[PDB]
Amino acid sequence: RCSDKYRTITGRCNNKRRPLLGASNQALARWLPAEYEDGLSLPFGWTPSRRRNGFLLPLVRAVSNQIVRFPNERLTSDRGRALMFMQWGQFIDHDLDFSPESPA
Amino acid sequence: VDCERTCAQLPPCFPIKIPPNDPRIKNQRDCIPFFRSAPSCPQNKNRVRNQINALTSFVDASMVYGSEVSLSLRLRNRTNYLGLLAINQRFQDNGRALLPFDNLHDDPCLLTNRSARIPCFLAGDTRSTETPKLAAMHTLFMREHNRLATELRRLNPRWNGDKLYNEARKIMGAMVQIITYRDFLPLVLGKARARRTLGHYRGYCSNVDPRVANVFTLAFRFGHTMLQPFMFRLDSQYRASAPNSHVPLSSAFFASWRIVYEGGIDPILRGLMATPAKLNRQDAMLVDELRDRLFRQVRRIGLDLAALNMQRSRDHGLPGYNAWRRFCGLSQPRNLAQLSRVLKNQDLARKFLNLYGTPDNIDIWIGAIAEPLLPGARVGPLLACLFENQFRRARDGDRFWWQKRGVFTKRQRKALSRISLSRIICDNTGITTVSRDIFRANIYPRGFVNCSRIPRLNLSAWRGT
Ligand code: HEB
Ligand SMILES: *[C@@H]1O[C@H](CO)[C@@H](O[C@@H]2O[C@H](CO)[C@@H](O)[C@H](O)[C@H]2NC(C)=O)[C@H](O)[C@H]1NC(C)=O
Ligand SMILES: *[C@@H]1O[C@H](CO)[C@@H](O)[C@H](O)[C@H]1NC(C)=O
Ligand SMILES: [Ca+2]
Ligand SMILES: [Cl-]
Ligand SMILES: [Cl-]
Repeated sequence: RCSDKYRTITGRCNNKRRPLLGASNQALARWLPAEYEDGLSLPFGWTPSRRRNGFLLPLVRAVSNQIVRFPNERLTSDRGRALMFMQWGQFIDHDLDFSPESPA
Repeated sequence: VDCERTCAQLPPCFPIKIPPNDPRIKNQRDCIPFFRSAPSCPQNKNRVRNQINALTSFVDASMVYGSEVSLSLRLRNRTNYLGLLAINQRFQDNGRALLPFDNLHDDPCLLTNRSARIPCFLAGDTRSTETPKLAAMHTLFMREHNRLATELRRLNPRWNGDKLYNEARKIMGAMVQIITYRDFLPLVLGKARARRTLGHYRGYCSNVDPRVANVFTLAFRFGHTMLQPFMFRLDSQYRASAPNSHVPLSSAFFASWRIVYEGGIDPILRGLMATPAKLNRQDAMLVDELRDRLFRQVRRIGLDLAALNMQRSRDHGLPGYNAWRRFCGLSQPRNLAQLSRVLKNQDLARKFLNLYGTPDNIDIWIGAIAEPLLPGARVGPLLACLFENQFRRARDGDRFWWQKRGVFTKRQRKALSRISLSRIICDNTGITTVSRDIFRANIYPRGFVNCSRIPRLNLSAWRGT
């Protein structure tokens, strides 16, 4: 019987008919089907010559260098939000999700 | 193999390679290390790979309490029946509690200041000391739990330790939900937009799937664009008077020693209230403290958070930018002219197409944070759609949502509606002047008031319940 007074620690029993829904240690939900280079598990970018939609993929570090990188003169503070706004966002992200890494 | 010690593409690694024109990494055979996310249920091999969410998808303060039972008990003070969370036994912050220390193999906090020998803090989530700003939030909320259990004991002297902990935990989960939905989400999405897309709470729906989606774990990294290059620390008069008031983030990651030996959490909380966030701009997306020097004091090379985010969506098998636009009922730009209108920026669209060839291939985090911001929001339309989808699910699919009839009494909901993050700071720190509208940029003394002006949480509605 799921409790009607307190949450479990793991989130199990929040949904009574599907008790693991929203519980910890389960697969992340998918809103669209997964897309892998081999249709199963190899990421796009795994094989340099394997195209995605007919085009070769750029190195993620080249995208970072060419689009994300900027010089100090362009740094702009947000007149409408405090760093506390950013910090609540990181803190609530840590209430919602964490994907563990594969160990060495 | 250890992905930190080889650039080979051997399991479980997916190394980030270096381009020939790199402005920082001039060893062409180096790499930014990268471990693939662990697969869910690894027994089945012919199935499509999925990644795990180690935390509860509900907004339930699981970052304070833990999402595993054994950890949740490890975080409790087991020496008495006061229903408290365990505190540091070696250090205190001006007489106030600090988090306990974790016991990690290869603790990264020890590497940030070898002579200080201060390990990472222990909290409900494994990332609590990723910055001292985040550790300060964790410390503040651990104190609020103990304050609640202490006040609940005064009102209910016969409640046992488990009831004190359970009731304080239930109040804390509600406070995190209120701060998130009432204060934070309207400022991420725009106030009218949040009302229109999230709507008013209509009750619990047992057919809603509340799980966090794989794409949300990438899209909600939009926050990386709001970091300034420094951790800001301010004195009791909100002045950057100390000689190390602006610490570059690359000397603050995992630096628990800065909380222990450089003034506790009040200077950090004051810095967060009184310093504006960085604005996400298309020509100024991510500071180099994160794009080039991420975790440099604890890893063999400074990482690049933007490169990690883009490699991570590939790792997680996520569809590209146009598939997510389509999911959101947004247009799918196919060429330069269309991408230029979607991004309201021809030069940025040209750079994307030079790198990717087609907008179908743009990795979700970079395409989503590149969209122009909607009025009153800090997201473009794609991130607004994805976040509205996740936060609507977390609320409507949660059987313990704070407004659901029977979770709290009517008097308790009325008392909870007065809470604020500013009040939590007033109640658990030595700070007596705080910003009222805490998430807005407030240039001290504008928008700052004495704590006596901030509403309190009246716990009378918990007497005899
Ligand atoms: C160091 C660091 C900071 C602060 C200096 C930070 C900040 C945020 C904010 C403000 C977020 C949202 C409003 C946010 C969300 C998420 N992050 Fe980020 N973040 C920092 C560092 C990291 C690192 C490192 C990662 C992992 C990168 C990789 O893929 O290897 C990272 C991830 C995330 C996630 C994903 C959590 C998960 O489900 O695994 C979110 C939601 N951050 N961060
Ligand atoms: C368990 O709770 C007790 C009561 O709050 C904590 O006791 C305090 O301990 C510190 C030293 O760690 C003393 O300076 C205080 O005076 C103590 N307070 C009281 C009222 O006795 C105790 O530290 C907690 N234990 C753990 C492991 O968290
Ligand atoms: C390391 O911490 C000690 C305090 O234990 C401090 O005196 C010293 O200056 C710190 N080192 C650096 C490089 O800040
Ligand atoms: Ca949670
Ligand atoms: Cl997904
Ligand atoms: Cl920087």
